[PDB]
This record gives sequence, C-alpha cells and structure tokens, in this order.
Amino acid sequence: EDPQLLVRVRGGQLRGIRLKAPGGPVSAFLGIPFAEPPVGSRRFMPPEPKRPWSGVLDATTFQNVCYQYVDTLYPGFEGTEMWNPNRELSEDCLYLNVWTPYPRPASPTPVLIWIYGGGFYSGAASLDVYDGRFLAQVEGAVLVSMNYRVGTFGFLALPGSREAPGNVGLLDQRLALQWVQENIAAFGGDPMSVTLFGESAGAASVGMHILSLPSRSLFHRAVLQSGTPNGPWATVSAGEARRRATLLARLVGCNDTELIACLRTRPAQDLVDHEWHVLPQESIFRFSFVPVVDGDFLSDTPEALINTGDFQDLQVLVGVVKDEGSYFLVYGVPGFSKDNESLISRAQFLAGVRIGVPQASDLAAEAVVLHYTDWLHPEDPTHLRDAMSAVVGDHNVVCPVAQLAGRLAAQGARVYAYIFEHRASTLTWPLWMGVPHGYEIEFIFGLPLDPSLNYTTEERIFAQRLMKYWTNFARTGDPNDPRDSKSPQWPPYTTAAQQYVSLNLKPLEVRRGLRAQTCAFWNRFLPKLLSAT
Amino acid sequence: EGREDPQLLVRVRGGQLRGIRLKAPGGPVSAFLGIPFAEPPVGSRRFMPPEPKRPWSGVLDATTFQNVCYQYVDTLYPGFEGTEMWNPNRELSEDCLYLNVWTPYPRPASPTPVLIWIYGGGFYSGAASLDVYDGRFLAQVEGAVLVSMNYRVGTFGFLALPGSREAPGNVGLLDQRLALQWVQENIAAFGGDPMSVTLFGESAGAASVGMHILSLPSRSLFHRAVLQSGTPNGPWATVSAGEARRRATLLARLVGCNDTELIACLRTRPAQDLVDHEWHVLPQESIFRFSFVPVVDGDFLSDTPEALINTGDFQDLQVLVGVVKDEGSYFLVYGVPGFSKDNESLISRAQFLAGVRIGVPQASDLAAEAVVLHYTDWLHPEDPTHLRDAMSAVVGDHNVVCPVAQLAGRLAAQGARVYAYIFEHRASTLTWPLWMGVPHGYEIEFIFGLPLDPSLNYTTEERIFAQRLMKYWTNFARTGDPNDPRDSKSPQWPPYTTAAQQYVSLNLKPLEVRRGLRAQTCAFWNRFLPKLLSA
Ligand SMILES: NC(=O)c1cc[n+](CCC[n+]2ccc(/C=N/O)cc2)cc1
Ligand SMILES: NC(=O)c1cc[n+](CCC[n+]2ccc(/C=N/O)cc2)cc1
Ligand SMILES: *[C@@H]1O[C@H](CO)[C@@H](O)[C@H](O)[C@H]1NC(C)=O
Ligand SMILES: *[C@@H]1O[C@H](CO)[C@@H](O)[C@H](O)[C@H]1NC(C)=O
Ligand SMILES: [Br-]
Ligand SMILES: [Br-]
Repeated sequence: EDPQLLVRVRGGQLRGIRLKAPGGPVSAFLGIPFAEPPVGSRRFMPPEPKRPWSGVLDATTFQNVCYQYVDTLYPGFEGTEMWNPNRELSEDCLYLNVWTPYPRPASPTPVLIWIYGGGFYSGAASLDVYDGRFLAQVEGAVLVSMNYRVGTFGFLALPGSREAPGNVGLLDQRLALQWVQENIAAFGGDPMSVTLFGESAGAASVGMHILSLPSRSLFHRAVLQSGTPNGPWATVSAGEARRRATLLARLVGCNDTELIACLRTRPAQDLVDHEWHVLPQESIFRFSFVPVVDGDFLSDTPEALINTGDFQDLQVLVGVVKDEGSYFLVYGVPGFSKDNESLISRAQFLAGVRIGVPQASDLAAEAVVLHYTDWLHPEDPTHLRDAMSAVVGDHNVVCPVAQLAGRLAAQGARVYAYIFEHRASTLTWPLWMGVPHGYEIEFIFGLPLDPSLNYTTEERIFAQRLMKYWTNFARTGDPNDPRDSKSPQWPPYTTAAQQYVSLNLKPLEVRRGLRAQTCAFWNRFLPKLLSAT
Repeated sequence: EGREDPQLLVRVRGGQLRGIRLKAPGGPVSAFLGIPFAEPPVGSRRFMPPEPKRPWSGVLDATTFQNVCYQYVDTLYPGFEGTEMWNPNRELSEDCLYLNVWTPYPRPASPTPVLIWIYGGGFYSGAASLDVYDGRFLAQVEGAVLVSMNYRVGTFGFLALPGSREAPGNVGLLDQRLALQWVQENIAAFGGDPMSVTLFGESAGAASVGMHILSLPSRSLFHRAVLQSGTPNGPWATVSAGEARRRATLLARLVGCNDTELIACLRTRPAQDLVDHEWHVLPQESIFRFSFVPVVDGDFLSDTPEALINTGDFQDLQVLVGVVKDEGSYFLVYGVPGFSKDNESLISRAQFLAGVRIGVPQASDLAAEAVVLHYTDWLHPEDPTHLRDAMSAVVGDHNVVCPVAQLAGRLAAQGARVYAYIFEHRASTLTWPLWMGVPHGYEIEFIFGLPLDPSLNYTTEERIFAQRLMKYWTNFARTGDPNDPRDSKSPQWPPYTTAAQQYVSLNLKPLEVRRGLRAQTCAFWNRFLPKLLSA
C-alpha cells in the first residue's frame, strides 16, 4: 500500500496507480466518479453529485466511454480509429481522471483541465492522445480530464421542459470543475490556478464556460484549440433543438413529458442510430446535438455574449492548425478521399461549397466560390481542392477564432494566438490533407517524449517547447518562458497589431492578421449577404 | 498655285487642298489641317446625323486647325497646365466637323498604313487639335500616315430621344464613322493605304473605337484597333434608351422646352445654354459619369456592349488594349470630398465610405458595403494613406481596368488576337502631385512621341522610351503585332489569352511579362457585382 497512491476526497478514499513516464513515475487516478450515473430516469437530466462511498475506491483504470456513435468510414484505419472509444460504451460514464507528479507535489500546483472534442457526439478522456502522464512528469502539472455526455444523451433538448432542458453535457463538465474546486487540493493541485484547455467541441465547451456566469468561479484561464462557442456549428437555437429532438423521437417511435418518457425507454444504440439523420441539410462540419441557446446556461447567443461581455479578469490562448478543413471533406464532399489525391473539378468545387456552407443561399455560395477561386487558374484541380478545404476550415474554425480573439482582446481579455503548422512525421492521413483538425493535440500532450512512438527528436524537442508554452500559460497567463530571453517573444493578440505566432520546428515567428481579408468576408459581409438572403 | 510648294497640293473628293510643311525634330512633315468632311451640323441640322461635305470651289487652305466642337470648358484649376492641356485650343463652334492629316514629307511612295486617332473627353469634350495629339512625330519618325477627326460632343453629339427622327442619338459616333469613310475614299491621295487602317483612341475615344468594332457598318472601315484606358462596355460609355430619353427631356426642361416639338425648341437655344446645363442631368452625385454618351439605340448598337462582346465573333481582328497605373486618381478631385491636387489627400474611413457612394453611384447599400469591405486593408482599416490609394483604385478598377480586362477576355476567347499592357511611367514633366501616380490620359504624350521635341524638357530616357512606344504602336498598325520583326533580341510581347492572361509593363525598363490583370479583384467587379445588384 503506497501512501503516495492513497487520497481522500470528499466522497471517500481512492487508490491511484503509479505509471511510468519516459523520465520517471507519475501518480494516476483514473475513473473517479463525479456524478450519479445518469441512467434510467436520469437520462437527459442535469447531473447529480456522486454519493459518498465506503472503503477504498479503485482509481487505477479508465472508466467507460460515454455512449456514442463509432466511426465506420475507414474501418481499421489508424487515422480514424485513434478517435474511437477505447473503452466499453455506457451511459454510466461520468468519471474523471487525474495525473500528478510522483510523489504528490509539495506545494499547491497549477491545474490543467482537458475537455475533449468530437462534435459533441463523440469523444472520451481515455484516448491515448490525451495521456496526461507527460505533462505531469515533465512539467510537474496536475492534470484533470472528465468524461461528459455526448450526442442525444448530453444535448438532446426540449427547451423549457423539466425532463430535457438541454446542455446537460456542459453541466457534466461544470460539475467536474466544481469537483476539482472541492477536491484537487487533496492531490496537491491549486484550486486557485485552474486552466481549461480543449480542442474543437472541447474548445467550444471551454468558450461556453467563459460565457456562462456559474462557471466563472471555477477557473481562471482558458485555451481554445480549433474551436469556439461562436460560429456555425457549436450552438443551435431553442427552436432548432426542439425540432431535432421531436424528429429523432418520431424516428424511434415516440407534450414534452410523454415524449421524453418514451425516449427514456429506448436502448442507447437506438438513439445513436438516428442521431445523425436530423440534420436540416446535407452538410459537413455540422452536428445534430450540440449546446442550445437556452437563455439559461447561455443567457443569449455566443455572438451576443462575446460582443457585450466584460473579459477584464481573463487570459486566453487560442489558435488553429494549418488545414482545419481537410479532415471533414472525406465525410461528404464528392471527389474527396484519403486514398487518392482528391483532385477535383470546378463543378465538384461548387457542389462542395453547398455542402461545406450548408446554410448558404445561392448568392452566398456564389460569393464564396468567387472569393476562393484563383482566377489565374480557375480550373486547376489542385487549388480547387485546397480551396474547398480552406472554405470549410475558415468558415468553421479560423474566422470564428479570429472573431473571438478580436472581441476578447477588445473587451479586456489578455489574448495569445497561434497557428500550428507542423505535420506529424507519423501521420497516417495523405499529404494533401496537410496538418488536419486535431493533430496538434499529440504534441501539446507531449507524446513524442515516448521513444516507442517513433517521432523524430526535432519533434520531441518541439513537443517540449509546446508543453512549456501551455504550462507557462497555465502558471501565469503568459505562454512565454520567464528564463528564455531572445526567442523572440510571443506577443499578445490585440485588435491593433493583430499579432500571432507560428508553431512549428522553426523558432517562433510573429505574423500579423489572422486571414484578415478572408475572415472579413466571412465575419462582416457574409451575414449581411444572407440577411438579405 | 504656281509659286507654291508643289508637294503640298492635293485633291480629295470635295476639292483641292493646300497643306503645310511642318518642322519635326528629325525633319519636315506634310500637314493637312482643318479638312471638312461633313456639312456643318448647325441650325436645323443640330442633333442630326452628319451629311457628307458638299464639294467646294478653288483651293481650300488646310494649314491651320479648325474649330473645336462646342463644349464645356473645365474650370476646376484655372491656369493650371495639368487641366489646360485638355481644354479647347481653337474657337468653339457647332461648325466643327473637320479632320487632319499628317504624312511624311514628301508624301509616301507606296501605300502607307494609316493610323486614325479618336480623342477622349467623356463624350462632352475633346479636340483633335490638342498638342498631345500632334501627329508630326509618328509621321516623321515612323513614316506613318496619321488622321484625327473632330466629332460632336455633349448634347450636340449625343442628346437622344431614342426612336425619334430629329434626335436619333449617337450622331457623334456617326461623325466618326463619316470620317472613317472619308479616309477610305480619300487617304490614297496622300499616300495612305485604305486597306491598312488602324483605329486608336483613349478614354471615351477608346470606347468609341470599341463601338466601331461592335457596329456592323463600321466593319469595312478599319482593320485593327487600339483601346487605351477605355471600353464600349462598363458603367460609363453607354446609357439605355430610357435613361437617354430621361436626360434629354430633363435638359429640355432646364432650358424651357411630342419629340418633334421638344427638339425643335432645343434647336433654337444658343449652344452655350445647352453646355451650361448638360452636367445637371446626371441621376446621382458621381464621378466618371457623363451626361450625354452613346445610347443603346438598337441601331448603331444593336444591343448592349456587354451582350455584343459576349456573343460576337472577332476572328479577323487584332486589338491592342491597356491601362495606366492610376486610372482613378484624376477623377477623385472632381467630386470626392477630401481630395485635392494641392495636398496629399489623406482621407478618413468615413470619407472613404462617402467616396465609394460617389465613385459607384449605381450601388445599393449592400453593393457599396461589398466594395468597401473588399478594398479595406483589414490590417490597417483606418490608415489615411491606404484609404486614399484605395479610393483611387475603386474608381480605376470599376471604370477602366476591369472593363478592359473583361473586354480582352471576351475578345480573346472569341477569335480576336489581343495584346495587353499596363503603362507605369510617370512623366518627369507631370504637374499633378505624386499621390496621383500615373493618371488617366498621361501615356498619350509618349505614344505620340512628344518627348522627341527637344523644347519639351523630357529626359533622354523618356525620349528613348517614346521611340519604343511609337515602334510598338506602328508595328501593330502595320502587322497587327507590336513586336519588331527584326529585333528579336529584345523581349517579346506575348498575346493576351484566356489561359495565361499575359500582358506587359510599359516603362523605362525593358518589356516585362505579367499574368492576370487584377484578376482577383476584377472577378469581384465583373462576375459578382452584377449578381449582387440584381438582388
Ligand atoms: N451525429 C452527428 O452529428 C455526426 C455528424 C457528423 N459525423 C461525421 C464525423 C466525421 N468526422 C470525424 C472526425 C473529425 C475530426 N477529427 O479530428 C471530423 C469529422 C458524425 C456524426
Ligand atoms: N457634363 C458631363 O458629363 C461632365 C461630367 C464630369 N465632368 C468633370 C470631368 C473632370 N475630368 C476631366 C478630365 C479627366 C481626365 N483627364 O485625363 C477626368 C475628369 C465634366 C462634365
Ligand atoms: C486638401 O484639399 C482638399 C480640398 O480643399 C480638402 O478637402 C482636404 O481636406 C485637404 N487635405 C488636407 C488639408 O489634408
Ligand atoms: C524647360 O526647362 C527650361 C529651364 O528651366 C525652362 O526655361 C523652359 O520653360 C522649360 N520648357 C517647358 C516647355 O517646360
Ligand atoms: Br462532418
Ligand atoms: Br468626373
């Protein structure tokens, strides 16, 4: 019985496990319950605090993955499988994970809380790319990650109902944040220094905690990687939520109360089976059950809230990868495949645009095409392909990020911005996809430090740089190394200079304007164009 | 005759002419100035198509420029050389339909390829007697036969009650055509080759050239065309029949005037009275818009220029087209608040938005926002210098560069051989401020070889540059190809094509080839904008 592995939290006693990181041991506490299992009558309901337990709870292994769709597009393919559930699926899934240095930190240590992505329909804190041992070992970080309900289980909403209020997945995350507040000190973590970081849907989730009053007291800093609360995919109106919920109910044979009761009787996989069929249009980068503007968790739309928010007390790190859009193209755009070079025709490009910008009117889609066309080579299939990617990436991540950055900086927040441009030597996707959505994560989490992974040593050095930025940000709200003079320095993003940095094997380079001209098209003109249909 | 210079007596269809021996820097040229090609379009003939000049008795003296067609005179910067060079340099009169011929001296032995100049001036001004249109240099140095005609401008040349007999419209264009026919009948008498006629013009002159291309009855009158900073298509060169009718009736009202009766009243008004009111009939506050221009009459122009260039066949045709670096700057000082020739014209974002409404007068609010959004530098949205240069570009792109790009494209795609250029040399002698760069109209003096005149103060490099340009122009007149047949040691000028969209830079440095004429931005003006307005 290793005293270093025994912790007492408010709920009782836990036993962690000692894991080996390339440079030493870490204490891991996996599968810690933070809520009553949201099963049965609890389905679709706000989470409830875990009841206390007797004896010593085994916290040495990952718990179940929240019930979710499993990707089938390229069965057995490492590129897609790495995101799939690596534990048994279950609605009983509200557990979190904690890594600390071994032994337990001598003093209160800054906490990082990871919130995974997956379009709000998938994901798990137990994935390898979210392995927290490296950050704990090398940086001395206390690292927390929670499972939260996805798909219908987490976000199906009949706005105004008592039995399906919506946003319960976000409430899962918030409850976990509270748990950290009440318990993290027992692990040597500092409740007064908590940094949320997340990617994609996880980034959007972080964004929503920023925009929700009750979450404010639960964290001090935020990192949003490749995702925002604002933008086309992260939220839906009460009306659209109600619409999708009713439709899904109809699709499985089911007055709110009676409708939700009937839904509570269906095997989990029935709901998952019809989940994806409620989308209003043929689209990509669009998800069926996501946070809903309920006037509760979100008092108004994200755009409204970031436009009028006061972000004085806040530091934020935001950024994107070089090719945000590529990944999504193979999941709906004719002409695109991970197997060929996906060279496309102008006709396919126009077709692609209606799918990538599913809300676009004809004139808006034409506006897009004309903007993204290279009029020197309007038919070159290589640019047409890369343009299709750019359209999707810009529309969904880059410009929503540029907007958020601007609004936050303009309204009191300390903001740092990056673009991530290194393509993993070990990437299994085709070259034409470049640096795809999600492939900075393995570097931030420090995986290349594991020799058995076969990254280059430049990459191992690169990962070390990134873990430094992230953890320095967590410690101080400033990613800059306090010992390193000459680098150059990572400047804050401001509406004036609009500076951000490139993250790659070369040293920090400062650039100005985050796709400034094109995002202006998306952020300023496009809305006017659609408001006049 | 008898004691006169035997080399200066020539007969044309209308009678005998006595020309004059002029001194060019490298020797004498023959000039025949103020030759009548039509009956004076005066009195009951005002607004009417031109009638051929009735033959005269004796020897018509052709030693001086004739009247300038009645027109408005610019008054923005009184006395300033930058504006005065364009102003009338002979008496204003409705009796103004005369043309000029320069030829080598003595005249050419074999048939010589002919260049016909058509001046610009927004269809409300201009004259073939201006110093910058002096044909002595092209005649002397290139041995060219050069012809320029006066044509009626403003109301006298373009007021139309479409469908009427007494004011059919486009008569200014008919003046031009009549002169082209005169060249066909008579130019051989000077040693000119009627079977090798090349039209060239700038601004409204270029658009005029463009319209002869688009008008069937003109087909047989020329073989090749140069369009400098102007096009038949675009926002300013034509008006609908409806808009012309609207403008004519409004002008009539402003001077106290059934088509027949209205026109009859207009014919009793002093010419000056029409000039004093012509500028008042424009639909909006604007720049680069002119009250009385060619109308789409379903006759001279069987359809809109846009339609005609889209569906036309242009095989047996070579065309040279191009623009200057700063097409728009000149126009800013004539109506965009914040702009002047006397300061740097650094403007605020607000003045930029206001300028866009003026420079794009037909734009709805959304289309204007589109323009502003496109031209804004979102790294420096409030920067006065960028906004000033952006305002120039908006005007330049909308009115010249993109209509030209549009035209070159259609022409090329449809049989024409097209060469394209951008002219980037700012004259050492320019009197406008540096911020205006290379303004609309300021390549002309080089094409005509004025820098060869020692007393003009051009640099030696400018002299040499002018010689190159005269070569390009005359080579194209001769062969439909600006390239020198011999000198292949000098860089070549590729034709413009839809595929490669190549054009050359014209400056003190040797020809340099470039690709795409504001392709990205012109896609906005040519493809997107139309669709945004119709919605
Ligand atoms: N039910 C849904 O909303 C739903 C919508 C769309 N899809 C297709 C997901 C296709 N996809 C998988 C992974 C990624 C990103 N990886 O980093 C991007 C896209 C699956 C489910
Ligand atoms: N009546 C009219 O149409 C009319 C319209 C506009 N203006 C002002 C013209 C002001 N302007 C003069 C010369 C040039 C180009 N020079 O190369 C550019 C602009 C005068 C008359
Ligand atoms: C330049 O002159 C114009 C015309 O008077 C004026 O509108 C503008 O404000 C001036 N620009 C300055 C003073 O910077
Ligand atoms: C050329 O320069 C000389 C010397 O300054 C001057 O006297 C003359 O007036 C100038 N000529 C012209 C036409 O500008
Ligand atoms: Br998707
Ligand atoms: Br004007």
